[PDB]
Formats: sequence, structure tokens, C-alpha cells
Amino acid sequence: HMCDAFVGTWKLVSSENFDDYMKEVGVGFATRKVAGMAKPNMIISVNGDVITIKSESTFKNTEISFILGQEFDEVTADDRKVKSTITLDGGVLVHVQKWDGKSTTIKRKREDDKLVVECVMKGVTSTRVYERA
Ligand SMILES: Cc1nc(-c2ccccc2)nc(Sc2ccc(F)cc2)c1C(=O)O
Repeated sequence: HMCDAFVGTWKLVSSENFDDYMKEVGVGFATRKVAGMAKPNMIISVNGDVITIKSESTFKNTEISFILGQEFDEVTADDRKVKSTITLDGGVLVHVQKWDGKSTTIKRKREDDKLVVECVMKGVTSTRVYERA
């Protein structure tokens, strides 16, 4: 029952400062423009200890499956090859991606009927809000 409140199908309803977050990450112009337009569907499911997060969009579809605390390989929407670890900290999913000596942290939290995603790359935060689809 660890992620019960995250499970489901979610749709992006708002975004703030995502272009700047992507600039800090190192995303190029064209990918920032097209990725920034996307209105992804996030589908979160749990089967035993394995959590799956799928993102479906017009630009790219992504999928990760993982066990909490156990590092894995991820290919991001912008085609970075990263080493990721996802943990639960006080009811917040905390996702750290490492690549090329860089790091970004993505936090996912339930707040009211929303799933709030906070993405941080050095000093820059983007906040992305999802509602149930
Ligand atoms: C945390 C995050 N990072 C990035 C992301 C995207 C590009 C470069 C770096 C990071 N995208 C998304 S959602 C998304 C999925 C597919 C897509 F084609 C566009 C957006 C999210 C999200 O969870 O809201």
C-alpha cells in the first residue's frame, strides 16, 4: 500500500518555469520548445515491490520500473542516459538522476486532489501539477 495515493492516471494541468529548468539541465532549443508544449499523461502503478511510472505524450513516451532505494538506468524524454534512484521520504517520492557529473532531483507529492511534481536543477525549480485523468 506504499504508493497507494500515487497510483492512477494523471494529466498535466499546469507548469511553471519548465523552460528554465530544462535550460539548466542542458536541453537544446528544439527539444525544449517541443517538450515544453507537451501535456503528458502520467500512469503510475504498483505490482508487489515494483513501481512503474509511464509518461505518454505527443513528443515522447517514457517508462520506468523500479524498486525503492535500488538504482537503475533511465532514458529521459530528452534522451539523457542517467542513473536514477527513487526513494519514499515522508510520503514524497524523491527521484535523483545522475549523469555526466550532474544531478537533478524530482519530487512527487500528493496535495489535495493533485499530484505535484517539483523538478530542481541547481538553483532552478519547476513545478508541474497533474490532476486525475
Ligand atoms: C520531471 C519531468 N521532466 C521532464 C523532462 C522533459 C524534457 C527534458 C528534461 C526533463 N518531463 C516531464 S513530463 C514530459 C514527458 C514527456 C515529454 F515529451 C515532455 C514532458 C516531467 C514530469 O514529470 O512532468
